[PDB]
Amino acid sequence: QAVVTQESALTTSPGETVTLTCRSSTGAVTTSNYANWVQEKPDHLFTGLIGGTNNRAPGVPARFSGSLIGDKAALTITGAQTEDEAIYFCALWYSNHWVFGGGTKLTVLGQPKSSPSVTLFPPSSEELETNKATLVCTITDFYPGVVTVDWKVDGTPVTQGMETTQPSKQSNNKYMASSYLTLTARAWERHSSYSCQVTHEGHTVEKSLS
Amino acid sequence: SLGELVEGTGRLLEAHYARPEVVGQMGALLRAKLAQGAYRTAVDLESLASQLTADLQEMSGDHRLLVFHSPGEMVAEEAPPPPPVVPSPEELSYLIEALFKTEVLPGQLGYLRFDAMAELETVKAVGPQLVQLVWQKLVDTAALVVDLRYNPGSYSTAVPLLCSYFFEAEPRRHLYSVFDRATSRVTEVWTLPHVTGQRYGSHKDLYVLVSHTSGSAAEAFAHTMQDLQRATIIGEPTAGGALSVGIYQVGSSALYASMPTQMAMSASTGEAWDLAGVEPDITVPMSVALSTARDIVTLR
Amino acid sequence: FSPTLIADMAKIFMDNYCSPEKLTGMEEAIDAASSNTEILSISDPTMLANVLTDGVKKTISDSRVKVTYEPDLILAAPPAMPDIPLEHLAAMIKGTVKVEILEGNIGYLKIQHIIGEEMAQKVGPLLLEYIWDKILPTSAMILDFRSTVTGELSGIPYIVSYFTDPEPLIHIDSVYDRTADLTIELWSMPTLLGKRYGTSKPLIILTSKDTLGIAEDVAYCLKNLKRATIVGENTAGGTVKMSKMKVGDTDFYVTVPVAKSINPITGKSWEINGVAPDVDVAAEDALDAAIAIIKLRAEIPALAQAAAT
Amino acid sequence: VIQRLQEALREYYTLVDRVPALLSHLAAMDLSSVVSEDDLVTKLNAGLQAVSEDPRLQVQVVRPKEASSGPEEEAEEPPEAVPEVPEDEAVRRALVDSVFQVSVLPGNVGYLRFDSFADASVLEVLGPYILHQVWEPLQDTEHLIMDLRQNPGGPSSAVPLLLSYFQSPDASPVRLFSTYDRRTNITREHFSQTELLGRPYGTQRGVYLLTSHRTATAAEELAFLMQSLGWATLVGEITAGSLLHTHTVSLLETPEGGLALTVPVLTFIDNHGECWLGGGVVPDAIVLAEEALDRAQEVLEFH
Amino acid sequence: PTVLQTAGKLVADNYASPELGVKMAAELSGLQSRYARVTSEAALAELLQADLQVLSGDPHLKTAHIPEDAKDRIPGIVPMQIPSPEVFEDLIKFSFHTNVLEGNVGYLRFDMFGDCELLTQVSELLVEHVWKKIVHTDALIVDMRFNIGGPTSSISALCSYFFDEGPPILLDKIYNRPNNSVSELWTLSQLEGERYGSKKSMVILTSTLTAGAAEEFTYIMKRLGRALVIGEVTSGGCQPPQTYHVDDTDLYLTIPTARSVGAADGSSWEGVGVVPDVAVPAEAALTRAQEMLQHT
Amino acid sequence: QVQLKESGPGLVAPSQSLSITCTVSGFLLISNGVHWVRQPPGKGLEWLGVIWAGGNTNYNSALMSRVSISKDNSKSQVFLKMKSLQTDDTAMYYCARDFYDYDVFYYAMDYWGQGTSVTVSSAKTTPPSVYPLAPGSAAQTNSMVTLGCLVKGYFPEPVTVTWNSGSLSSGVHTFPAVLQSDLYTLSSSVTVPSSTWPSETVTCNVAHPASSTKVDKKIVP
Repeated sequence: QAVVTQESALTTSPGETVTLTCRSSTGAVTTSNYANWVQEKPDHLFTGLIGGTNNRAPGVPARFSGSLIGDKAALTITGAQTEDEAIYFCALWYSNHWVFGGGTKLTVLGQPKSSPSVTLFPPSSEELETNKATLVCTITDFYPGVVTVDWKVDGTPVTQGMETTQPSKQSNNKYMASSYLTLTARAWERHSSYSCQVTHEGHTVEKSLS
Repeated sequence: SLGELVEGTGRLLEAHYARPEVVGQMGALLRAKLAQGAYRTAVDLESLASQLTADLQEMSGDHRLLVFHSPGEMVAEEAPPPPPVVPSPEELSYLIEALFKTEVLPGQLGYLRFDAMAELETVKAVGPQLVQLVWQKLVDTAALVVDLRYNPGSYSTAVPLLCSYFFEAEPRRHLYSVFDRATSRVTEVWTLPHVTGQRYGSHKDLYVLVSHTSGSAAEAFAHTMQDLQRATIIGEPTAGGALSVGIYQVGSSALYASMPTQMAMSASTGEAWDLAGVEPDITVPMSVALSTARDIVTLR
Repeated sequence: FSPTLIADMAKIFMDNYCSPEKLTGMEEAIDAASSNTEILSISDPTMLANVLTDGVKKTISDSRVKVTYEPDLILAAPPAMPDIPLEHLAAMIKGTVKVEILEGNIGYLKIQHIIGEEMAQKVGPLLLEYIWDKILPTSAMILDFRSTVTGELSGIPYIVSYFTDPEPLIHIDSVYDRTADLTIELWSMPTLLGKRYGTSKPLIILTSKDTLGIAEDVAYCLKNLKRATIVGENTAGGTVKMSKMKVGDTDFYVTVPVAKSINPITGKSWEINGVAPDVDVAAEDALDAAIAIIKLRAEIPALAQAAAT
Repeated sequence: VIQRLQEALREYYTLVDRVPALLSHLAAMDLSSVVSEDDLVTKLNAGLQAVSEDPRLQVQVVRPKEASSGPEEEAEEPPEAVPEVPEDEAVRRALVDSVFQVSVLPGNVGYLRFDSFADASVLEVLGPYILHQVWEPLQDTEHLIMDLRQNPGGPSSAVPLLLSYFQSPDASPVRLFSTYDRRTNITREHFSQTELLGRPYGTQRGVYLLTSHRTATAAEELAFLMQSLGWATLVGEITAGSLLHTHTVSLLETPEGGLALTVPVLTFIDNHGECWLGGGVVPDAIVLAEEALDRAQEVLEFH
Repeated sequence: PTVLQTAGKLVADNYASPELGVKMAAELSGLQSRYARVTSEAALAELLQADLQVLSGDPHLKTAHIPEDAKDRIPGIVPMQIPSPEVFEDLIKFSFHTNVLEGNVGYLRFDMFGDCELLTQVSELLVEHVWKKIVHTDALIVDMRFNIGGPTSSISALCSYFFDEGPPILLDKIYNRPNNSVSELWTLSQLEGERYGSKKSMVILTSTLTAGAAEEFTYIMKRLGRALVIGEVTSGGCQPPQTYHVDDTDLYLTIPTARSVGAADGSSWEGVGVVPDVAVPAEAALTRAQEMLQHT
Repeated sequence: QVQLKESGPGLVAPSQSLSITCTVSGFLLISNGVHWVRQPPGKGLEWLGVIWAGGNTNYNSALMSRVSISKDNSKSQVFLKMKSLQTDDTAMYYCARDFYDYDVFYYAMDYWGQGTSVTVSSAKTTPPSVYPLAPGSAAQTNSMVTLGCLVKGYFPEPVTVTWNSGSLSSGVHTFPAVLQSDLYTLSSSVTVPSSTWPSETVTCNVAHPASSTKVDKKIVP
């Protein structure tokens, strides 16, 4: 009890108005709960936006406002921008403790798309001594942050042995990821062509070796 | 808890309290304490008993009506000669010889001691032998001392009969009226017009010795002898242990209320006896009472 | 040597020991010792002395009794002296006392030597103004015996008398001297040269572990009389008189307590165990403590009268 | 010591009427048996208690092994201070919501816990928010349990105001206690307030106060006063016995090794005329602190 | 039992103060078997005496058993001749001492107060001998220190010579229970002799032996503020006791049968006696009276 | 300026204890309270507690028993002690400043620290194996050649990868780490002008702090 809930995902496009809500399991949200709205930006960058229900912190853009909409606290973004794309957390004060909500994932469409750069690396001779062979497929400078990589050994799609990382944000706001195909030294020597195929927003980028 | 006791106490009082005329006023006052906020200060059985006992004594003046802890609920009824244990052989004269100690003291003063009151059904069987042991032997005396300093009483059924030996043969004397609330008793209790053996009569001096251990029927006998102005009572205030009350436990608690169900109204004074001990005419420690009785006889 | 030696030592001891009533069995141990062949086998005179000394210990329980062998012992005889006039005796007494009024109007008198009756009678009038008149008007008195290690028995009445009522006469002490077979009684004196200090003003006596002799008796008596408070350490525990006595024409000496105090109040003595302070403190701190006691007690009556009303 | 003690008592001891007799007896004692601080303390303590029967008046010496520190108190409690109160209304509500824990227990029994008593200057600022946290939510309840088992108190300045939420709103106010501070001539009668902010709980509903051995100062006064006025049943342990009615006077007698005397300067006379000597509130129902909530529920159930 | 009833009747019929007898009839009825067990007549008398003491609080009331009592009857006198007034005056001369002490102070010792009849019939023969001798004195001392006898009816004669003729003074009121009669004693406006006047000092000397009608004169003169009393507290008599036989038995009941009820103070000289104004040993009383008179 | 920095142990075993420090700067602890918040992997934020300026602390009731917060005013440090760890105590732990001195009273967490990652596991620390990533396809793609280092089989994170001791800052990419059976594997790549390599040497420097290990691998064709 004293469970704070928020929508889990919302999507908007630039210039539109979006309202995020925050509910207390315990009853109506009041002024005394001092609703705080915190913004999470890629790679744990937390920024306080609104405090005490409707007080915008000094450095925050005027497009952010907070209010009590009926029985709940609300965060309204009037004329949403691509950089508003973040996770928004709500927190409510209950006289002796704070309770955070689950957070709302806000997606702003109209972001600028970028196609991945792919590099395929062969297993090293040093690694083969160990009787294992790892092929490394690096993927950088893509946007949005979701790719699909498929691997093929001798034209045949591989089903097992691959591991793909979860995309990470680069300094430049584009994403990166890595895919690994682990074989035994034996398998490595039994085949000839190796291909890393990365699928980003409908397009495919493949790289191969021998 | 407080309402649980109060609801039970009112119902007990309405149905069983020996003074029904007081009930209307109690029903007003007892619940008045709740509404005007008095019962917001008591949160223990001891506090409940003390508060209600104070309020009850203020409204009734009757020391027989009291709330107490269930640990303090009497002891047990007295055990004196039962009719089912009375011997059939007429050497039952021997039992009467040991029940009643009769002496003729120097100066022609009778002394009678007996240390229990048997039920009237027991007294009926022993009556012919009692003539020899008590009533005939004290005929010669001009004054009588009845020692009840060791008598814890019993049943009061034979008290009117015993008292009749100290009155006129033909008077029909009112002794007391019993008002039992649990029914509508209103039963006048009179002397008997005939007794077995020689009555001591109403003229010769009678002195009754009492102690703190004098109980029940012995207290009633001493009290009736005093109220009728027949004898002078000498010794200590008596035990206060009469059979005029019943005990009602309070369900779900460690408390009870002892309630008088009977009023005892003395015939010759009109007085309600609220018990708590007979008060002697001459108050002295128990050991001194026989000497004191002799001093009063000597200086009459 | 001889067995004669033992017999002659024993006689000196028996004739002079201050407490003859405690000597049951002694005549018998003397007889045995005279025929003890281990004793008779001793040729070393210092060993003989040590043995007889321990022998009496396991018989008499008095550690002050000793036999010694002392060839070459010469006792320093009193020095030859011309007439010493009273004025120069008075100057010598001034050098044994320190008289002062301490902040708080408290008299202080340090006494290094308790002077005897003759000296007090004859030279006292020459010292009245110098010692006594100076401290008479004080509100309290401190007598400092912390370094007093000598004095005369006959001086005791002169001290006690100045601090007690003239009447009734007080029996201060009784001293028994075995060699003289005489009891000496010490009493207060109703008439004095100077004025009495009175019975009201506080009197405190300071004592140390070095305090020895007649000074322990003064403190013991004033304590038992409830006139003085004793502040400091338990005193040394001396003896009214020891005598070191040559055995015939021999180099053996018998050392024996020959006199003792038998206190008229306690029945006991200051001797051996010394006198216990009422307030126990290090001797170096005794003066400060006495001052603090006197000051506090003087504050009390005024405190009381403010509290009462 | 004796001189300083008699002076300290004459000017500061709450029961001034006992000073004449104390001034007579103390100087008359046999003090030729005592030669240590510990002995002096013990002797004077025995004599003072025989003459006064006031356990608050007590000579106490330091640990003899470390004479710079002793058994003379610890330090005054630190609760919420008026210079540290937030200005923002959301923050003030949030702070009140953590100071006071309020639950509605099964059977419609209110539970209120708070673990300090702030100064009345602080309660003034927090009052509007206490209405929301405490006074309104418990209005539905028929009985109230006030848990003070974790409350070490603080200032007693807001105790009359808090008590008045459990009293009749009307005028005249009810007498709570009278203070008699000897150091001056206080004789100040302390009354309930005729008006409170928010709904009073009233005088009729059952109130049960839970206590522990850690319950202290203003919390002990609140519990004692709820008991003395017959307004609530006290349940739990005997309380700490730490009331702000005394002052400590050192004996400048360093020979006496670090001695001091704690002297009651204040007499607390309740509404029944009883002098409270502190030393702990004695509960009506004595139980271990862990059993107090269960016991309050039992008393409620079998009423 | 008849003996107790007969005794109680004689006590009840003759006690001087019947109003103090609440409870008495009831205690008389309270015949004990311990009393009925007494065969010793002296023990019976002692017991009934103590019984009455714990009921009435008067120590003058007694029951005694006295076989062999014969009361001395008044001697025969008339058979030998009428005692002439001249021999009665000579007898009264032997009961007085009349003197003028140094300082012109009258002194009159009276061993017996003499009744109204003796005073009316023989006074004329003693006017010159007693009264005329001390009339011219500046102050008067009445010595009653050994007066133990006297009639009641004399009091008027002593008082009247020392007070104004007018208004008449009600000196005393004596109630006799057997007679059921109050006897009132008043001053007499006309006297045989000259009055002493009200200005000259009057002192009365008293001892612990002074008893009866002498205590009454001293008490009255003191309460009237006419005399100063010098000496000891008087004996505390009773105006009459009667010792009364119970029927034909050898038991006697001894009872106070009359009493004084003083008009001034409502009280009496009886029992407690009369307190002196100046308290001194009786042997020194005359010296002190002379000293008081000479200083004033 | 207002800063908060957390520092903690990195790896801790189940059923043991956790101690983390929040070092603050730009404000005084005698005047400002500090909160502790955690974020479990792929979870939202969870409040742990606060220590006010005056020293009073309040705890999330769920944790109440296992958590304890304290501070050092003079030292500008706040500490969090957490006991009875379970692997679900794995999280990013943050300190944030408490503030309420606004126009209208309200409590706010105004400045947040950057966080410290705590891994609660009974897994063993294991140093990495470093392998060079060379093109294979040695055909000139353009002016640049991209090389790398494979950092395999280490526990716990993190590892530090540098190129020629930090000299090469030139389009360096350190990819996120994959975890397979409690062993992490990560790669790092560098892009250099093709005329340069192999003429000029390229070395990757790997540091594994938890094992105090340093390895350097020269990347050759």
